[PDB]
Amino acid sequence: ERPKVRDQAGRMNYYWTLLKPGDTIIFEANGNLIAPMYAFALRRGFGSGIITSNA
Amino acid sequence: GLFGAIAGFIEGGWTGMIDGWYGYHHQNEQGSGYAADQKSTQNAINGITNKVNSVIEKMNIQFTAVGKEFNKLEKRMENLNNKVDDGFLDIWTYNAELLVLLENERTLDFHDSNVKNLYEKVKSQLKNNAKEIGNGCFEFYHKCDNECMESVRNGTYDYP
Repeated sequence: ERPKVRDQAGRMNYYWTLLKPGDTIIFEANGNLIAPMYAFALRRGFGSGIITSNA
Repeated sequence: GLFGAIAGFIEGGWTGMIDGWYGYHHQNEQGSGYAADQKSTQNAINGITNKVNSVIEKMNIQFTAVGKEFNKLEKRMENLNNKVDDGFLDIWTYNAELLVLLENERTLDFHDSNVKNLYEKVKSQLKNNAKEIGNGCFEFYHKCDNECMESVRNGTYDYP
């Protein structure tokens, strides 16, 4: 039991990994897996970056 | 200044000199007016163009630099990042403010030197056939035309 945040006493821990070209990922579980629907095949850029701007 | 011509032996610059940074005033019987010394003006412009190029082209353009993220148990690597950014910006502002004050004084010394190199060049041509009067001005002994006055400008007039 934990302090309610966003009106939820439960927690939700978001994990990630990069899956390499031709590599398999295996999801094995008997409870509490919040499985993917969608994933993202990356294209590496240069000159990009995150900025915080009110303009 | 350092060489003692700019605000030195010549009291002030002429607003009738606009064509070049160095030049001559006419005071002959053929009337007044100004004729610029293109050799002292152009060698000063070449030195100024190369120092203007140098100060700009040494500064190789800044690529994308963005803020980096740190959680509540990453305050050390946040303060290490901040110390790196602040310490580089201290050095960078310091090198920029060193260069601007030093090279503005060296530019004043360089231009003040170019007035010496011109004045002593005209004194060594004129010799006895004109004497110094108006601390920059030369009174011609025998007197001569605007052609003879032009001949002093272009690097001739080898009269004793």
